[PDB]
Amino acid sequence: CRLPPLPTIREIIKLLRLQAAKQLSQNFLLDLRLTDKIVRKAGNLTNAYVYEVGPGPGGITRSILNADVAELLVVEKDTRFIPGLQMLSDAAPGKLRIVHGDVLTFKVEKAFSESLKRPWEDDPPNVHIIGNLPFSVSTPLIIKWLENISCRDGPFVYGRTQMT
Amino acid sequence: TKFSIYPPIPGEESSLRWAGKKFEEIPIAHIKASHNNTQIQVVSASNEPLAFASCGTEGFRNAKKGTGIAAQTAGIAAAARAKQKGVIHIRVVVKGLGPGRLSAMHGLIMGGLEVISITDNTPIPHNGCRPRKARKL
Amino acid sequence: KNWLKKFASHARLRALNGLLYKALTDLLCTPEVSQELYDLNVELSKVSLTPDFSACRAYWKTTLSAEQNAHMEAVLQRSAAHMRHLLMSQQTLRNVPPIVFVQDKGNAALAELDQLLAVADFGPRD
Amino acid sequence: SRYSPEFKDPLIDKEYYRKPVEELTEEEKYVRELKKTQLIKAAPAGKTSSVFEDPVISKFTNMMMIGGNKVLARSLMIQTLEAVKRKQFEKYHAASAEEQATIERNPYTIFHQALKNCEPMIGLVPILKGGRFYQVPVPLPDRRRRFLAMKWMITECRDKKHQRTLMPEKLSHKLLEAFHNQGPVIKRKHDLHKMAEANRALAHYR
Amino acid sequence: AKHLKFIARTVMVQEGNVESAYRTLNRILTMDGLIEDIKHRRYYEKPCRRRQRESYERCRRIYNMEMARKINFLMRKNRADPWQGC
RNA sequence: AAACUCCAGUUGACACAAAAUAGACUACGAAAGUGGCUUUAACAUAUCUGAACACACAAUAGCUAAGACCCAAACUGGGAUUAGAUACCCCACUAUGCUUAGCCCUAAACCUCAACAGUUAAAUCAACAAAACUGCUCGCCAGAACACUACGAGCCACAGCUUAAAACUCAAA
Ligand SMILES: [K+]
Ligand SMILES: [Mg+2]
Ligand SMILES: [Mg+2]
Ligand SMILES: [Mg+2]
Ligand SMILES: [Mg+2]
Ligand SMILES: [Mg+2]
Ligand SMILES: [Mg+2]
Ligand SMILES: [Mg+2]
Ligand SMILES: [Mg+2]
Repeated sequence: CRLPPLPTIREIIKLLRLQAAKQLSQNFLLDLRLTDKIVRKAGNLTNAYVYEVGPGPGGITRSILNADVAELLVVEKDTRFIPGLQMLSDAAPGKLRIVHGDVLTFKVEKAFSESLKRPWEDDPPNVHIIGNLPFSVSTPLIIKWLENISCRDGPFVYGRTQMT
Repeated sequence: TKFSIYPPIPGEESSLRWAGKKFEEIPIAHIKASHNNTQIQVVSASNEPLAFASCGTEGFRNAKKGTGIAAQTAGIAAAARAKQKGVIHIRVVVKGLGPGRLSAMHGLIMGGLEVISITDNTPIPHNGCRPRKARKL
Repeated sequence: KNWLKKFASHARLRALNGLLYKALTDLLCTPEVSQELYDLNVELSKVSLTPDFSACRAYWKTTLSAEQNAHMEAVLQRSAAHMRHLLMSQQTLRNVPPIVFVQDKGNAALAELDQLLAVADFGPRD
Repeated sequence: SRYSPEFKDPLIDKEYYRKPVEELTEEEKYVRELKKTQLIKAAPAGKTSSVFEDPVISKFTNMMMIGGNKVLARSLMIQTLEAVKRKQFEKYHAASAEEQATIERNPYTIFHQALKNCEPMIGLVPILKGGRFYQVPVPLPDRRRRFLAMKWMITECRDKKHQRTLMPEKLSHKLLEAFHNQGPVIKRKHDLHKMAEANRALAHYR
Repeated sequence: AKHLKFIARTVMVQEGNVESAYRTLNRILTMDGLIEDIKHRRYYEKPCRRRQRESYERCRRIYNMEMARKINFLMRKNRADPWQGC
């Protein structure tokens, strides 16, 4: 699979129209090797359905896509990275579905098909969440998803979905 | 006779009279000049509230309350409401270091009252309560 | 600490500008800086912080007399450091950049244009 | 320039040299001695010590010039002055006894007042800062407005809607119209003084 | 509170010159240190910071006075040159 | 903007809280510390040195019981904020800061100067810091990291505090 190059820091600054390295207000993991390590620690994703959050430049996106996932759902809050993610989608036909919106408010129980819903008592239901998000939003999300597990709704309508 | 900057004392008799009354019988205009608001209350020597006017009572809202013009308007309103009660001479007692510290007195003078003395009564603790922490802006 | 040796040797920016403007006006309202400066009744138009927070430019309204303007300029440059020390000591801002007093003359154009429009002839339907 | 910088402009004023030494102030006296050492440029063709010299009319003749033809320009100027004088005499003869005190017959006074009545006091400056032209008011200098009056008069008289009416006859009529605060030149001044007020808020930018 | 009123921090207006009276009151409060106390008491100053500030102010005063004394002492020499040429 | 409107101004009554100015002073104490007033006790030693462990003390924070609570305030809520907002601004209110009786025993606990005695003549002296030394005594140190670590031992502490290594590795630090 031929993917476009990972954006460099300068391209990120220009895309955000900041013109400086001091008003970035964000930290990016632009090493595909660490991201591949992370996705390796996420388990075996072959023929799996991933729901990724906070892609940004997309190092984690590329690392997951290199693994043989069945379809990768991206949720991005910046419109300014949607062009890069669209180029990635064109590079990988059918394995990338980009969605603009908040991860705190997106409804995943309708995102994937209903044939993946496995009973709670069985193994994890072939769906996985991977995330490298801002630390100011990763804690409300884990609290919300813990509530969802307690109610067995939201992303866990499919069963015992694994998170990384 | 040399003019005395110091006020007269109630005990020692003095020849200073204002419209026939002595110093301790003149009405008192209490000004509270806060950072966002100014409040003027005119009272009699026996502590009878005659007039009251603050920047919020004259229609100014939010940040417009803490300006010189708003304090001047409040002073003018208090001066009119006190002039309608037989007050001409006043003793000004100011409290606080807000923007309306002096604008209130401009308003009072422009409303027709005559200031015969200025007193400051800003609360200065000798280290009582602990102030709040400095803002980290 | 050998003082004899020592002496011998953006949304945030707008809020800081407003805070410093209010603080500087409050400082100028009294003889806290100096009695001489208190006598001149300097009025400030705005406070502008450089994007790197390297200097604070305080724009003070100028008068029509030139000698008064020069005297105000001199005392302001002589008193800027004392204002910085007072601002930092009052904990209005934990670190204040050097203060530079800049003259403001923007209202001059409006004033002259008002003066000329007062005496100008617009003809019918003025 | 074939004149060296040390060369200075000549002063053609004839009564200036006649000022008694008694009146001279010490600074004036000083400049009078200083000018002795300086080199003075040859007086140009044009201004003279004559008593009928009018610098304003000379400048107007220079602005009516086309192709260095000063003879024709001065001919047109004198024809205009004569036409104005004749029209005023014709109007003065046909006037009632009490109207004869308020009819001006001197063409020079009429010319100067007509040019003064058209001088704009405020003007506009094109200034593109935000990518768009912003015409802002500005106080015009005296020289600028004096030039603008003359140029507006000349351009008004060179308009092509006036066909076969010779320039002297057009210019005398326009001067007489401007003498009474009427005509298209005064309207051009008014439309500028109104458009400089309709964009008054733009002074805040500049 | 328990004290007699219109004695402390009170100034009498002369000939209706209210402005001069207000400015004199401001001068009094400034030279008595009340204004600085009020401005400093808005927010709490930590004891170590207060100690450092007081030490810095004291030593700045001492250094400035010494430098001024040196300049005044050496100003006597500043005059026209008596041995000009040599 | 939320909040309050049993709100706000004058006046009167009213702390188990912390102590303007003096203090531009440089004092007391072994150190830590000590800056509102009065009174009672009271600041060892007529050689010096002398302890991680002996004997007594040790800022702030923290923990047991009881109590007080104006103000301040870790956390916890709410208000406002870009496009992953302000952690920073605003409001409310906890532990805590206070008192009584016990613990805990750590600080940039620093003048980063071990205690006593002496000298200013020398070459003054790697550098900087804080002028250079001598006599005598106790404590401590012998490349970096591993390591304010592991184990052993001790402790009102139970993760804590004190003492404190080795293997592998490097040519440096
Ligand atoms: K220290
Ligand atoms: Mg001993
Ligand atoms: Mg030992
Ligand atoms: Mg302790
Ligand atoms: Mg405690
Ligand atoms: Mg509490
Ligand atoms: Mg505390
Ligand atoms: Mg020892
Ligand atoms: Mg240990």
